[PDB]
Amino acid sequence: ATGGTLAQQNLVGLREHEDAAWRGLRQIPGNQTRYPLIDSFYQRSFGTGIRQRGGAVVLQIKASGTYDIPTKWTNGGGFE
Amino acid sequence: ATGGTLAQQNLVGLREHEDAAWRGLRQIPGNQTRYPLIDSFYQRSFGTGIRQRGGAVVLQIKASGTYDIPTKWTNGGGFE
Amino acid sequence: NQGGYNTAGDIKYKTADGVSYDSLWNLFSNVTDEWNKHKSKMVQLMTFPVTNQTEKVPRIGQFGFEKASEFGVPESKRTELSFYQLAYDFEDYDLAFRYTWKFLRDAPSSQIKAYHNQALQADAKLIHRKVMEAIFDNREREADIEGLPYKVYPLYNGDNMIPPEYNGTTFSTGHNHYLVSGGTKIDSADVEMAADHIREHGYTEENGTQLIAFAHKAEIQEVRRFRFGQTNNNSAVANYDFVQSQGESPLYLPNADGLLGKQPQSMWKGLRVKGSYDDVLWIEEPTMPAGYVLFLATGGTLAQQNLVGLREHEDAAWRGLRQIPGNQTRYPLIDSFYQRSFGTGIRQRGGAVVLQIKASGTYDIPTKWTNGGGFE
Repeated sequence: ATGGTLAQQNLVGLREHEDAAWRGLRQIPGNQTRYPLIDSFYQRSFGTGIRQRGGAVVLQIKASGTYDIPTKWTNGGGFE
Repeated sequence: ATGGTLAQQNLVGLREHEDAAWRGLRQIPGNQTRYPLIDSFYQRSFGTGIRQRGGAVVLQIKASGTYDIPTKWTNGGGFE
Repeated sequence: NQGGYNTAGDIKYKTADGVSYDSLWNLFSNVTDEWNKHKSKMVQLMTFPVTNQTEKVPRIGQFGFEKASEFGVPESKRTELSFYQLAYDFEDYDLAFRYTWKFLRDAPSSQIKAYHNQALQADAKLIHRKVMEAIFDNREREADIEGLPYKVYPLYNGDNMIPPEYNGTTFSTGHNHYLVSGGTKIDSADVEMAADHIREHGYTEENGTQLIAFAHKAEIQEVRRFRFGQTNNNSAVANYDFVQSQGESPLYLPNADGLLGKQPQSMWKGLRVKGSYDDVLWIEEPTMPAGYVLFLATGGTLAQQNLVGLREHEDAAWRGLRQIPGNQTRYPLIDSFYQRSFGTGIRQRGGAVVLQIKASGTYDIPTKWTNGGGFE
């Protein structure tokens, strides 16, 4: 669904940290520093849930039986 | 014993370090930093001895046998 | 009581000797009542208006250093917090004044004003009873506040609260402040036991408190006979002696070895003091039932706040005694209501002790202050 009186906001909510110091994609300076090894880190922290549980429908095209979670979108099955 | 000619200074000497940069309670910056782990240290250095070896007496009230050091003030263990 | 509609036929005009009843009712229309002033003063000194706080937050753990090294690093240190709260009861009470159109035409205005003055005195009796049964009824009460259940408390009553440790003395579950004397007449061991049951929780004279005992004449007349090293009731021997207040009837000092106690001043908190035994002040309290003594801590560090919390409604439009206009009006029948709502609970569960003088068995709640019993 989209627009009109119900769908003034979309299906999935994105949650981010309460503090502006912890929102966004951030660089952390690493902990081996100069010689012989160097590192640095990127971090992002966020999460997801659905508000409008009736505002969208997933249809699977198969002949019979139970619904399958797509392996590429199983939670914990991978990242990026 | 206190005051008078012979006990004009207190019983126990506190030896702090020769350099002011090493006297007093100090904070050391630690060696885990930012991520994932953080630490810091507090450091104090001193020691103790007696000059006036006759300026005090310790009496223990017990029925027989040798003197016992109090457990709370035995040098071999504990720091409080 | 007497009740129902006021009617023509209840109106008296003159006595057989010709005195008007309007003049008789005009004695009662505006006078304050000395007994209900006393009951109001007992509420004033025994209660506080409820405000919201934690109980005393338990102290954190303490650290210790480690002997250093030139290669290693030291071990890490940590602590944690905790806190809790207590709650207070609440209830609604109301009276009615129903009349007929003939009664309001014919009755003297002094009778209506007397009925209003009596409603204000019915309120004083209600608040006093409800404060005193908060102390003397040794049972825990449930309350619902904003739809959630809560427990509201008497003094320590043999329940599963453990009093906090004081100066290295640790209490068990089953701690109690509703004590039975184990004898038909009070003795100095009962008085010393009861005052020490308070003073083990703090509340001591070194912390700047005063203890007060409120008692009936039948027990004060025993206590004022305690003299140092002499036998009392039940074969107890007194460890102090009773010292009269400076305002009492004169007394000869018994010995060159003078009385073991300081002389009390005439009054405490505007109440007259009989004297002191141990360091507690004894007050002849006319409201007190016969077989009972209330010991109470006051002042110092720990008892700046009175024993019983009064909770009134959260909105100012519902606080105080109120008149509600009523729903029979003008003719033929007239009705009007008084309403008050409040409740009570104890925060300082160790700040007082109730001692009952009986030979054996468990504590009995005084009938006049059993929680379900009435409204006076």
